[PDB]
Amino acid sequence: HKIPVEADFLYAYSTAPGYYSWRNSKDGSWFIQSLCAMLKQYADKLEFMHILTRVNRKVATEFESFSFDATFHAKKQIPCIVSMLTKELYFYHH
Amino acid sequence: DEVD
Amino acid sequence: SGISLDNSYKMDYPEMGLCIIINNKNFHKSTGMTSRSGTDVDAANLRETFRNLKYEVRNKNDLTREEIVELMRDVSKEDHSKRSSFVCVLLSHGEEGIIFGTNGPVDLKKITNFFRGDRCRSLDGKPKLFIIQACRGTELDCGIET
Ligand SMILES: [Cl-]
Ligand SMILES: [Cl-]
Repeated sequence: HKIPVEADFLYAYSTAPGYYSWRNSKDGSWFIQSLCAMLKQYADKLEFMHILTRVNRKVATEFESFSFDATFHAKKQIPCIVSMLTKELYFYHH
Repeated sequence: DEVD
Repeated sequence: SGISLDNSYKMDYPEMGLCIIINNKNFHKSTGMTSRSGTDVDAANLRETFRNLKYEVRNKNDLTREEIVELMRDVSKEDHSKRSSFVCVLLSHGEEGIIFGTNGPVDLKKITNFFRGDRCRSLDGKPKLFIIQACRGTELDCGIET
């Protein structure tokens, strides 16, 4: 008769808990540019969690930081999907 | 590349 | 009718819903936070991407913590009855659990609480999506060779 007040939220975080998140000043952020690409390519095809999993793999494999500062050079990033959804989510219908 |  | 299944959200309401993009690029000098070069590329990409998904996109630039909280409050008090879902994109500095207004921090929980099932009835049972480009701390991932 009741649903939890925290139900049906999804948090698509650009990075894992505790970590920096990377943004390129010319290209945009690693996460947002990968997210838009995968939405463009797969929103008429895949359930949203599977789209976000493609985003995770794109960020994880295709990006690595370049810095003159050894502390910030050659670093990687994994995004972080947090789902309290109770159903599959397709952006298309019928 | 910059951090947020 | 025939057998029915209920495993997928109903996404054929008359409207897909709102897509609120908060694009914080320039921060008050007293905060000491740097400008976020490249974030306008993000905001433009997101606007076009969610436009083609048929979301009603609203872009907001350089909001104070006060303006962020009032914007979320106001949006959560709209009537979403005719809308399938709700999307909010936050582009800013941050740390764990926090995103920054131009003049100081906002608890992410304060933002998302406005859309709680008991506080936004017209989004009950509807997916509420928060997309957050912001730091969650200062750790760096060194990676490992494959
Ligand atoms: Cl920019
Ligand atoms: Cl709900």
